[PDB]
Order: sequence, then C-alpha cells, then structure tokens
Amino acid sequence: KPRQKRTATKAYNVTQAFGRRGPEQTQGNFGDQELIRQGTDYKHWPQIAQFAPSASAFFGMSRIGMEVTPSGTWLTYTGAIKLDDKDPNFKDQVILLNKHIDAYKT
Amino acid sequence: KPRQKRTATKAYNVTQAFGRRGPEQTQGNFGDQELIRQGTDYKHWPQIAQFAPSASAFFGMSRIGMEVTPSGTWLTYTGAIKLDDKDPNFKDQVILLNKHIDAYKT
Repeated sequence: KPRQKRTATKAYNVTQAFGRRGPEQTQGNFGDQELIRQGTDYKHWPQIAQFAPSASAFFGMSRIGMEVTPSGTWLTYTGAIKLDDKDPNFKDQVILLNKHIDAYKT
Repeated sequence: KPRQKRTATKAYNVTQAFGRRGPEQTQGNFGDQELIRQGTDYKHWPQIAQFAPSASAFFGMSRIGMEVTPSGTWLTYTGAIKLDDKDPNFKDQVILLNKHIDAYKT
C-alpha cells in the first residue's frame, strides 16, 4: 500500500499508482504508453528492472536527504547507475531506456 | 555482480559494496559506522528498508535521465519518498534516517 512499495500491473497502471507522468519534480517521467498501461507486464520489463536498485544499493549508492516541505516530510534521494560498456546487450540497453525517458512529451 | 543488485551484509559491507562514504556526487552519504560494517545485518535495517522503492516504484516515482561522460553511460535518478506523519513510529523514523544521513562527517 505504501507508494514506494507499489507495483504497476495491467490492472494497476503506473499512472494509477505513481500519478501522471509530468514535468514537475514531484512527478515521474520514465515510461512510454506501452509500459504505463501494462506496468510490470511490459514485454521488456526484465530488461528494464535489471537497473532498479536493491534495498541495500538504494541507500549505499544514492545521496539521501531529509526535506520538510509544505506537503510533509520527504526522504530525498539522487544518484547514478553505471551501465556495463562490455555487455553484449548494452547497445540495446541504451535504446530501450531512451525510449521511455520523457516519453510523455513525444 | 551489478552494483545496483548488490546486498551489503557483514561479510560484504557497505564500503566493500558501494564504496567509502564521501562528499562527491558519485559517492554515497548514507550510513553510520555500524550500518556500514553490518549492512543488511543491521539491527534497524527493516526500519530503513521500508523506505526503499520497489522495482516498479523506482522507475515510476523517480525522475530518470541519462548522461554520457568520459567514464561510461549513467542511468541517473532523482526523487523523494514521502513519510507518513500519521504513523505513530513516524518520529522514530525521522530520527533514525537523520542519524545515518551524512553520518561520516561526525
């Protein structure tokens, strides 16, 4: 039920769970219309979920902070994930990710 | 093992898995000395891992991007996980998180 523990399915789209993809910082941007309505049932979700961090790597790699804004109390995070330049599917990994970064605008 | 899929334990700690905590943009800042050495075996780790995002919530809530540097191709992410102030243990969650954020500077 917690928002960071939700999972997007076909019966529970990413828009239904994580709001409409928008330009604001409080909104998401990753995801084309394919994996938004399908969620984890996307035909290449394992090819995408292989970059989502674990529970330990989330706090080990990211830069965590604490904000108290007008909404409430937030646990901020920011980081980067290096892609394997020697992966045989790396040339295809950089394509599928760009297909969904800011895809709500196109 | 991919850095985002690594799980830090007592034999494979946070410094071994995700590097030494520092102020650089590529380094992490989360974890005090006892969370670093123990990793997932930390006493209050389930109280910390409850804010880690699910694989579906990581790409749904966060703002995902990509950059090409002299090093490699990075999958950047930036977001925030709101804390429920209706929780009775809410104040203990705020204290626990602040005890590890930038704790290497003590």
